[PDB]
Amino acid sequence: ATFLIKHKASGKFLHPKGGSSNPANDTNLVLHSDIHERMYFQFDVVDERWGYIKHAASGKIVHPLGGKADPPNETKLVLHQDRHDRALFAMDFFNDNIIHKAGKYVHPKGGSTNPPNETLTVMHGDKHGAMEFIFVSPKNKDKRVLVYV
Amino acid sequence: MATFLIKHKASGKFLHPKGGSSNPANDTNLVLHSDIHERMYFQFDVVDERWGYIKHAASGKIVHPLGGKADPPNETKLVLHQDRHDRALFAMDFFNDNIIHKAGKYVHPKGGSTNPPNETLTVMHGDKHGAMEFIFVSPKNKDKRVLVYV
Ligand SMILES: CC(=O)N[C@@H]1[C@@H](O)[C@@H](O)[C@@H](CO)O[C@@H]1O
Ligand SMILES: CC(=O)N[C@@H]1[C@@H](O)[C@@H](O)[C@@H](CO)O[C@@H]1O
Ligand SMILES: CC(=O)N[C@@H]1[C@@H](O)[C@@H](O)[C@@H](CO)O[C@@H]1O
Ligand SMILES: CC(=O)N[C@@H]1[C@@H](O)[C@@H](O)[C@@H](CO)O[C@@H]1O
Ligand SMILES: CC(=O)N[C@@H]1[C@@H](O)[C@@H](O)[C@@H](CO)O[C@@H]1O
Ligand SMILES: CC(=O)N[C@@H]1[C@@H](O)[C@@H](O)[C@@H](CO)O[C@@H]1O
Repeated sequence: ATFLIKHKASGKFLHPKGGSSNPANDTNLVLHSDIHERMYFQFDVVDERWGYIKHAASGKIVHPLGGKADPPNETKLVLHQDRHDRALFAMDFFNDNIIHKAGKYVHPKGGSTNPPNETLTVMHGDKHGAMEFIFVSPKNKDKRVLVYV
Repeated sequence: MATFLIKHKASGKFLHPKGGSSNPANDTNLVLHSDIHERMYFQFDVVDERWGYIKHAASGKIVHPLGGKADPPNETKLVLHQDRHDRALFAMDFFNDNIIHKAGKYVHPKGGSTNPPNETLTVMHGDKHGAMEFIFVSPKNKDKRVLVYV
């Protein structure tokens, strides 16, 4: 499956900063309003719920910056080519969030309900409406799609 | 496609057709029972994103509210039936650990016990609590969660 990662409260989407089809390692993941093929994602299942969030255009995957196992609050999210267990996430399409292996969630930095374009994404333990995400068709940004297949 | 056991989280019992047949009759009740064997394996056939059919692997019959109504009341029994239609849609919530019908009620053991005895019937009920939690596990390791959506 190929999908968009849509911030529920704002309707903005996860992008590599700059929108490249081949972002460098450690490129930040931001929120931005635009839809294009360089903000499509895939999900590579590794173990049941756990897997890699894959930037479709480049094949790089989402990491906490630095690849720490138990990233603290405010750790930036980036793309990197490496595959390892510290880049495992789950796509909770029931509670509408993205959870890292060590139990924190993807947030817009600052936790706004309407983050501006280019807002950084970070890890944070809190749960609230401004950390919800839904996973939608590139063809219809309101149509949820199953990311596990 | 993924084959799995439907395990009542609190008790460790599993969903079975009552009687354990490879070919249960239509409207056979779904019960909880401790045994593990190929006649209590399930599969999930995705229809629309989260929604799909919970399929008894041996027979090909799927889980329905008895009588097949769109918005079944509390205490509606769960059964197997061959028919495929939109009143037999469920989602396998492997994050909250529950089985939810399209109209919003959950699979429960009748009475809501943490340790239901073997042969306890399953029903639909809107309440949420620990005794309506289910996990979806490997036939080869009843403690290993498996992805049912594949
Ligand atoms: C014109 C152009 O490529 N625009 C993109 C935009 O669509 C978005 O992807 C953004 C993310 O930081 O990077 C660029 O500015
Ligand atoms: C050597 C080493 O630890 N490499 C990791 C790399 O694997 C990736 O996780 C990256 C994410 O920012 O952080 C580090 O550079
Ligand atoms: C009080 C408040 O809004 N807190 C939020 C917190 O919940 C989390 O979303 C964080 C992400 O950077 O941004 C804020 O600090
Ligand atoms: C020997 C045998 O298949 N026994 C089964 C048991 O395993 C269980 O499936 C039960 C469910 O009502 O039906 C039978 O008693
Ligand atoms: C004619 C009619 O409603 N048939 C339904 C059938 O499709 C199935 O849903 C069954 C489940 O117990 O309930 C009824 O018999
Ligand atoms: C126990 C209790 O107060 N309520 C439960 C309810 O939550 C549900 O589990 C139902 C299923 O038949 O069994 C009881 O009525």
